[PDB]
Amino acid sequence: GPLGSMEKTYGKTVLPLSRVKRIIKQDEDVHYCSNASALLISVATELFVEKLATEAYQLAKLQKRKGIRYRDVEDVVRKDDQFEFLSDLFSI
Amino acid sequence: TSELDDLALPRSIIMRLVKGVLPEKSLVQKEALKAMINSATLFVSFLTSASGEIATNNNRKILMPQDVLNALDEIEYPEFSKTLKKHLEAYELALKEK
Repeated sequence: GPLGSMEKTYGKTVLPLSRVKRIIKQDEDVHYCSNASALLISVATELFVEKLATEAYQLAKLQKRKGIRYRDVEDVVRKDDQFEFLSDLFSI
Repeated sequence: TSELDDLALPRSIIMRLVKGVLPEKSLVQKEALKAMINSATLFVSFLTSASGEIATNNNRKILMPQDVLNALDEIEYPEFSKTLKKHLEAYELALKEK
């Protein structure tokens, strides 16, 4: 609603599903990922990006900065258990 | 890798997600946005793999929505569960309609 509060439409992702499925299809062990599953994986990925951005911004804020730098993202992966799966990508 | 770059989700859609949780006029530099685009790709793979395991452990070939929801516990992102369940309910509801 325009003159009302923000209303989210659930059951949809802002990501291009074909591109998410392309990544999903790289998994050697998966026989078939259903469309409903792909959609949930897509939304989870949205939530992941938001989580990572938020944590990286919080570190920027402690250093009195208004923007995210690469070292902020890296320090998040370096220090936070939930981001352990990224440890190789950041070569830490 | 050229593989990461080929798989990467659109830089502008990821940028909007990032800026969506930051104060107005916050900036995000190139090396950082890139790192998060690539992190998103690894997250898709991470959640997918854990979900496929649960499908397999249930002797199923189809990776199903409940496998993704249960995979959140295995990858220790249970804070996403309530939101995903809401999407699933809405998804199925729209499906019958459409």
